[PDB]
Amino acid sequence: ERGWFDILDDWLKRDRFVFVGWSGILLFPCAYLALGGWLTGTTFVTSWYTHGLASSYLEGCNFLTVAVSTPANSMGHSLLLLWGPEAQGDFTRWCQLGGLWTFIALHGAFGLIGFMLRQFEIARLVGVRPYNAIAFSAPIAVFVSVFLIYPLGQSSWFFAPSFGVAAIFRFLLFFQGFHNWTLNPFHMMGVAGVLGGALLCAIHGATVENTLFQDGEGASTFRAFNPTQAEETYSMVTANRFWSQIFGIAFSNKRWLHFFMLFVPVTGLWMSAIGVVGLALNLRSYDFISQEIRAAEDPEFETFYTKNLLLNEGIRAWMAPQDQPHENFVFPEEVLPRGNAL
Amino acid sequence: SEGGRIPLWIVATVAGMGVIVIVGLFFYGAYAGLGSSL
Amino acid sequence: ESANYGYKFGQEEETYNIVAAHGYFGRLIFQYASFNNSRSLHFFLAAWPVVGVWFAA
Amino acid sequence: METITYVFIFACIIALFFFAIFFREPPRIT
Amino acid sequence: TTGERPFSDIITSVRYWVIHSITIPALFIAGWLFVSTGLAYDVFGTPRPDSYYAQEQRSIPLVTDRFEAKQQVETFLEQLK
Amino acid sequence: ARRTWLGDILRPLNSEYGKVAPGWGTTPLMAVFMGLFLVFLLIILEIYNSTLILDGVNVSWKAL
Amino acid sequence: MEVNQLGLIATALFVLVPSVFLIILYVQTESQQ
Amino acid sequence: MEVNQLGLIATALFVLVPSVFLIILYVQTESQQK
Amino acid sequence: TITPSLKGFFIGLLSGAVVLGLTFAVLIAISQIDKVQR
Amino acid sequence: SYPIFTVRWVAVHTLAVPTIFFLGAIAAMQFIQR
Amino acid sequence: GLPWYRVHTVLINDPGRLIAAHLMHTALVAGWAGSMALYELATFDPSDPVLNPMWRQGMFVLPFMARLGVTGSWSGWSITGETGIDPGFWSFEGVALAHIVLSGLLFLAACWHWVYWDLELFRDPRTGEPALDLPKMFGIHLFLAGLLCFGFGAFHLTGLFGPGMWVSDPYGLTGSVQPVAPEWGPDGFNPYNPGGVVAHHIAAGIVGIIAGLFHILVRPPQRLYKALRMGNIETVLSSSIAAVFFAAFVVAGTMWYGSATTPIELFGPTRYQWDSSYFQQEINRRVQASLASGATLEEAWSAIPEKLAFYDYIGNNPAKGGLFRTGPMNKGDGIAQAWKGHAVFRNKEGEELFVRRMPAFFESFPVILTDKNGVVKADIPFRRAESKYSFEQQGVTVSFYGGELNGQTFTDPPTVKSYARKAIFGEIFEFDTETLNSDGIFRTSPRGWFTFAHAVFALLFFFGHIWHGARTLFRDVFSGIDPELSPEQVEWGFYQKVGDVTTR
Amino acid sequence: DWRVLVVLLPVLLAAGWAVRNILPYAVKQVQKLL
Amino acid sequence: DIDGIREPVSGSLLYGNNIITGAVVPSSNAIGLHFYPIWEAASLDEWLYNGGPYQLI
Amino acid sequence: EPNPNRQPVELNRTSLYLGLLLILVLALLFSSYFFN
Ligand code: CLA
Ligand code: CLA
Ligand code: CLA
Ligand SMILES: CC(C)=CCC/C(C)=C/CC/C(C)=C/CC/C(C)=C/CC/C(C)=C/CC/C(C)=C/CC/C(C)=C/CC/C(C)=C/CC/C(C)=C/CC1=CC(=O)C(C)=C(C)C1=O
Ligand SMILES: CCCCCCCCCCCCCCCC(=O)OC[C@H](COP(=O)(O)OC[C@@H](O)CO)OC(=O)CCCCCCCCCCCCCCC
Ligand SMILES: CC1=C(/C=C/C(C)=C/C=C/C(C)=C/C=C/C=C(C)/C=C/C=C(C)/C=C/C2=C(C)CCCC2(C)C)C(C)(C)CCC1
Ligand SMILES: CC1=C(/C=C/C(C)=C/C=C/C(C)=C/C=C/C=C(C)/C=C/C=C(C)/C=C/C2=C(C)CCCC2(C)C)C(C)(C)CCC1
Ligand SMILES: CCCCCCCCCCCCO[C@@H]1O[C@H](CO)[C@@H](O[C@H]2O[C@H](CO)[C@@H](O)[C@H](O)[C@H]2O)[C@H](O)[C@H]1O
Ligand SMILES: CCCCCCCS[C@@H]1O[C@H](CO)[C@@H](O)[C@H](O)[C@H]1O
Ligand SMILES: [Ca+2]
Ligand SMILES: [Fe+2]
Ligand SMILES: [Mg+2]
Repeated sequence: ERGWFDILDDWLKRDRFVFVGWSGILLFPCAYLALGGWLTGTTFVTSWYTHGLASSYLEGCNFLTVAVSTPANSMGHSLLLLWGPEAQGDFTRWCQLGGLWTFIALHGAFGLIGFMLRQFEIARLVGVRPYNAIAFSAPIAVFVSVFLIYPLGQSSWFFAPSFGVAAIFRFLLFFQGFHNWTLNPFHMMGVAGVLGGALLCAIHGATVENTLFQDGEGASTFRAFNPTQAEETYSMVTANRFWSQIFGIAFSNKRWLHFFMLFVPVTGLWMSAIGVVGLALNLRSYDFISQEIRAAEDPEFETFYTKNLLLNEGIRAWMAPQDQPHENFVFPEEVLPRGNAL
Repeated sequence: SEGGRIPLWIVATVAGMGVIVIVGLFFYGAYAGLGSSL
Repeated sequence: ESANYGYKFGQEEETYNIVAAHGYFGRLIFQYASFNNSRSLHFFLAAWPVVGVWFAA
Repeated sequence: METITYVFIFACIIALFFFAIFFREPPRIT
Repeated sequence: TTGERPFSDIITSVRYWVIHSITIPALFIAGWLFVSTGLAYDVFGTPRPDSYYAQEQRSIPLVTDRFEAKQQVETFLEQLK
Repeated sequence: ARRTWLGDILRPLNSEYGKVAPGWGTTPLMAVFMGLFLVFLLIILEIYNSTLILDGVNVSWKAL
Repeated sequence: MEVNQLGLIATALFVLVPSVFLIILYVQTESQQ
Repeated sequence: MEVNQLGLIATALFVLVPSVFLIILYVQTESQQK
Repeated sequence: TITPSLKGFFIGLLSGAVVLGLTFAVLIAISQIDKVQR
Repeated sequence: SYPIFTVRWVAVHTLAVPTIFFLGAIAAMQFIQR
Repeated sequence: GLPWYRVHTVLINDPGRLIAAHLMHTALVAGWAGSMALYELATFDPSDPVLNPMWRQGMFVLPFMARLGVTGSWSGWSITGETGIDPGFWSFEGVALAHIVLSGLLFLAACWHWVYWDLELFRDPRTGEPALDLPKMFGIHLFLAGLLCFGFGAFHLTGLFGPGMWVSDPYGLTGSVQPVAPEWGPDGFNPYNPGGVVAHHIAAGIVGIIAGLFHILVRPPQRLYKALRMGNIETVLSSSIAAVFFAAFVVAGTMWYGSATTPIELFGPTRYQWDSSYFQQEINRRVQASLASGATLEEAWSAIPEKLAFYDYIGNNPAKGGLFRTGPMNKGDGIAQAWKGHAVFRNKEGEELFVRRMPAFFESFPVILTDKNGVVKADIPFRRAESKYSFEQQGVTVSFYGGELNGQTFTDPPTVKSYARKAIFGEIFEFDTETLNSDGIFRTSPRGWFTFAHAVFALLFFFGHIWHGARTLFRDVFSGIDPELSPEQVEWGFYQKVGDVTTR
Repeated sequence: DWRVLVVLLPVLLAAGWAVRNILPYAVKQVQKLL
Repeated sequence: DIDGIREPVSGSLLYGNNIITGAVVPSSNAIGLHFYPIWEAASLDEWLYNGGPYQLI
Repeated sequence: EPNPNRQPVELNRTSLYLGLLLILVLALLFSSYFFN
């Protein structure tokens, strides 16, 4: 049977400069639209009616302060389809209501699905094991938990991260002040995975480059390697002795070593994702009850834990009126928490 | 027509200088008009 | 059995096929975004986090 | 109670370091 | 190789540069005019420097209803005199 | 293997391992039901979301 | 300090049950030929 | 009832520690060849 | 009753059918013109 | 010898064409005064 | 030998011992439900369904028994407050006991199937190899699922032969188990219409019967069989896990937003009812209707049911807890005893003032009082030296209407500030904090815990689907790639179509 | 709206100028693939 | 007394810290950048009050 | 009637050390939150 399906399959899987595949039907429009929405919004679109903020190059923002901001809190979790009941097909209103944010987030989610299908598709055609796709589950867990589950647990899309540099920084600080997110053991595991992964990246790369075999005569050692050679280009035996004597332990199995490099950052990102699912519900690691009972009763008891909560209380009181304009917070000067003099 | 006429190093040099021109214009704008704080 | 027993400490021959990896990863993006020289690939792995952390410091 | 727990766990880790370094499986070339 | 013409071949060819010495500046100028005619403001609904606030108000025209949001913006836009 | 009264009764039900229909079989019909199911999920999603609003369908506790 | 007192047995079983699992598997591997 | 709270962990370790010792010894006996 | 949003729902359905339809139409066409050699 | 209109040609221009238009729009913004 | 993370693969080709393992898992899950129900019955206080309902007590499986009609105990009480009832055998205790007995029967069955693993039924009659005809098994199991689905909706929920399900008014005041008729019109797809729940199970069950018959009688197309590896049991694991995490996300969402199957009297209020002052608006409407009908302020508020006031309190908001604040909500703010009544604040001019309520985002919140127009008129200052709005300067007093403080007025600043601090939480209640040694810090309800566990499990099971899907489609390279992989298959140009050697 | 024509006109003249310079080879590429 | 204002901060396990809240606390702001070895203190009790251990570590 | 699907299980010494380190470190991390 060589019908139209098989002929289409032939054309999608041609060896061209940019491979396409069946997955490309999903991947390329969604990725291109998510990127184009972000460039269109950060260049031309305001956040005046949703946030009270300028947020485009047109308005005078720079690369650090442009964003595609989230919709107004009054939109709830509306899909904000262009043809939906809020914008009613009006492209200009849709931009002013925050429709580009759901546009980017949803096309981005489906584009990420498409990229992982592409990793599966190409791996099956070339005949490799699909571990690259498996590792990519970690960026997807992060994107889905932070950009979709988290606002879905909260009151509206407004509290999702906005798509911009400084807007993401605001997201970090909001998470410290309101959620005490540095205290969360699921974030801690995420930190260990990301920093541990950076560590492994550097130490593996440096170790290889400094246990090279002399396989050529030039002082530039890059030329002395051939992709089809059968021999290892560096000495695992010398690498093993160096690290055993420097650090006490060393890798001896090169397959274990490279599985471990996959395992560590991937597991870290997955752990951070679980913690953010908790924060969707305000299920925080905010306090240690034993510390609060002692400190309530003993005004001489002070730890770095109690010092940081005072900082969180400052963040909340000082940023909430501007950061949550729909709430209409009016905090007179006299109620604002402040230390001496400052 | 046939690829090869214009040497690549001149292509690279002209394209590079256009990049510098357009990025310098953006930094100029940080101090004038909108977004300049003035 | 664990695939890790398929590598033996000190063996002379490489334990994976870099040409297959490059053929997969070159098609994922495009051919020239992929390394086929293990030495320069590993130099890149060393350089990127080290330079970034120098800037952080 | 809780102080004893924290220090006990810590002390086990330092013991584990000792055996992992000095009583490791020896790497053997072939 | 995958059969397409090499990029270094194309971008050093006179014919490429005959074509793109026109198409590139023409797009650039189209983008400039999109802003300079003021069309960008009206397509996307972005305030001009004189239309964030009315002359004496200092409150944001914040959207507060879901299904009448479109009409709320239009009302805010009238009140700009 | 061990035969049992109940296994003999159930034997026909585990006897066609590997038996397929030629070619594409009923795949196009399956595709039609999948498409209908996708529109169905979209309808109930957007009702819950208040993106699709229907007469007499009040998406609220106030519907008891 | 008024800590949760179940914290002690919770920590103790958290260490002991998976650690014991690993020790059983390891020792019976050594005892094989 | 106002029982001693340490009775729980005392009883749990009393059961678990010598039980685990026996299980270790048994399982490594079974896996010795033949 | 056809509410405005139910009308909007049908417009969304038709638009997506048109987009998917043209996409596969063009793709099937091109695959028939530029076949692989076996 | 080579074709002119390939998939690669389309992918290049779906990115390159809007990029240049946007650079011209942003260049103009540098002369807007309040 | 096998690595520790693969020990269970010995069942892949052993259907009898697979059934045994699946029987043992089922025995464990049933035994958990029985033992969880007994624990909850030993700790549940039935004596106050108004201010101490099950969801204040950390009850997790009790609401699930009540949802489908189990409401009474053999000791004579019911969760709706009745005494002297006879629930028959299907009390909370009878349900727990039945699950315990089922657990033990399934344990014995698991032993039989483990020992007698080599049954002729599991062998292919042509080859004698172990083999399961998964496409036909699917139609048999789907057919049984359709019958069960249909009978659940047609007989249990309608009350035709069964008790029905829990239903209530929009404010969660008068819930009970009632027979429910199906809703066949478009409102049947309204999540808050219990009638749609009945219609769904009748209709989907019929569809499941029909589709089950189809999958019993029609073999899979050769093209789908090869593409989905329908001879490989691991393909069923991969798609089953996908269906399961789909379902888990849905039950997490409907628990968090609310629906006819997650009533507030069983799981507590939703966070969104606090965000939109859902209960506060109903309270105010009833007080208007009384004031309009000539009653005094004290009669209007005293007519508000305590159960309705208790819903208008942030301590019952499931978005106020913490991950390691364990136990029932009663362990936090205490066991609620009585509505204190509605606090009305006035300044020295006699203007009524209103306390700004705490949004769920804030662990703490300042105390700020406005007039009807949202103008700040009083607050509790942090820096005193330039205070202008202090309660002392503004002559703030508080009067109570309804509840136990009905008719009283307080004027001393310390007492007035005390009640204003409580008023940021909504209605004000008296709590017993001694019985459980409550610590005064908010915990989440079973609605919050259910949602968290199931969103987390749904996300993890997504990884399971990816992993087992990958093992199904790449079984041939699980141990490594072909040692004789030709460089030409992976270098560019040699083949026109990637991975197709016939297109050199 | 005249600004729409002012903006598209530089793009439209660019499309027709590249078509002049490429149509001999474009027709030749389409002919070869037939 | 990290900030030199006679307001001591508790950092150790035996004084009410767990693993997450505990610290060795920086030396006092009254010392600034002055070198503070054990032998510059009148006693160990003084050295500990002023955060001597931080410098040594 | 011996079942043919049985297989020996292994945990090598390095895996024991890695496993024990993971469990001890997880305990050291989570214990503070258990005591609260
Ligand atoms: C090809 C991949 C792809 C995918 C997966 C998506 C996905 C999406 N788009 Mg995007 N989009 C795409 C390409 C894609 N788009 C392209 C190429 C363009 C340029 C035109 C756009 C421009 C665009 C805009 C302007 C918007 C979206 C929006 C969306 C979202 C809502 C879509 C929807 O409800 O349609 C529903 C339609 C279908 C599911 C089609 C299925 C048809 C069925 C299967 C067949 C049966 C139909 C039948 C024949 C018709 C009966 C009709 C009759 C009863 C009247 C969704 C995330 C919306 C959004 O982002 O909201 C913020 C939105 O406003 N898209
Ligand atoms: C869906 C599962 C589920 C849910 C939602 C509930 C919900 C509830 N339970 Mg129940 N329970 C369950 C299953 C569940 N239970 C099971 C399986 C058991 C048997 C153990 C119990 C036994 C039980 C008892 C004995 C009690 C409850 C109680 C409660 C209530 C308080 C919960 C609480 O404080 O948790 C606190 C939650 C946490 C502290 C979260 C733990 C986070 C874990 C430890 C993180 C682990 C991380 C891991 C190590 C990292 C791995 C990393 C690695 C992969 C690299 C709440 C209504 C209490 C109650 O009020 O009864 C009236 C009560 O006394 N439950
Ligand atoms: C219906 C669910 C289901 C079933 C019948 C299976 C079955 C299997 N899995 Mg899959 N898997 C699942 C879901 C399932 N899995 C999910 C949700 C995930 C993502 C977390 C995975 C991720 C996964 C991986 C990465 C691997 C498997 C592997 C396997 C195979 C060997 C497992 C083994 O020996 O573990 C032995 C496990 C132990 C001896 C101890 C595990 C202890 C855990 C971590 C903590 C304790 C859990 C607790 C007791 C129960 C919690 C219940 C929970 C639902 C609340 C077996 C075919 C393996 C395989 O493919 O082999 C070739 C393999 O590598 N699975
Ligand atoms: C209406 C519509 C659109 C319909 C479409 C339907 C359809 C059929 C479309 C097809 C037609 C088509 C193609 C349209 C195109 C549209 C279009 C242009 C879409 C574009 C979408 C888009 C721009 C996506 C952007 C994606 C993106 C940003 C990619 C970035 C890639 C990037 C930055 C890569 C650099 C990173 C890099 C080099 C990393 C290497 C470092 C690293 C450690 C490697 C490790 C490593 C490497 C090895 O190398 C080997 C060896 C080994 C050992 C090894 O360790
Ligand atoms: C030349 C300028 C380099 C400045 C920074 C240093 C980068 C290289 C050091 C990384 C250390 C990693 C650990 C050792 C890893 C290790 O062992 O390296 C080994 C690797 C190969 O060594 P060879 O012996 O083959 O060659 C080096 C000499 O021996 C001369 O041949 O060294 C190099 O490649 C040197 C490259 C110099 C040229 C690099 C220029 C990079 C500049 C790029 C611009 C960055 C700007 C970013 C702005 C955001
Ligand atoms: C949204 C939307 C859409 C779409 C659109 C699109 C698709 C767009 C695209 C767009 C685009 C696509 C754009 C682009 C742009 C670009 C740019 C703007 C760039 C710039 C650059 C630069 C500036 C650079 C810089 C640099 C760097 C970065 C580094 C190197 C050096 C230098 C300095 C050069 C539609 C219609 C569908 C619908 C509606 C909505
Ligand atoms: C034999 C017999 C019997 C008996 C039976 C019985 C007695 C049973 C019981 C059973 C039971 C009594 C069971 C139980 C079970 C349980 C379970 C199965 C559990 C599990 C758990 C879990 C799994 C958990 C987990 C966790 C933790 C711990 C922490 C947090 C997180 C989580 C949740 C994960 C009778 C007489 C009937 C008759 C016949 C014979
Ligand atoms: C409270 C927490 C406790 C957690 C409980 C943990 C239970 C784990 C049980 C592990 C059991 C391992 O099971 C054990 O496997 C080994 C091999 O691996 C089997 O051993 C078998 O293979 C070996 C290997 O050559 C042969 O030499 C041997 O003669 C044969 O019997 C044992 O017969 C069985 O006892
Ligand atoms: C100054 C103390 C008395 C003034 C009234 C205080 C607010 S009311 C008070 O709040 C307590 C929680 O803080 C509850 O436990 C208690 O039941 C309730 O009476
Ligand atoms: Ca001016
Ligand atoms: Fe490497
Ligand atoms: Mg400027």
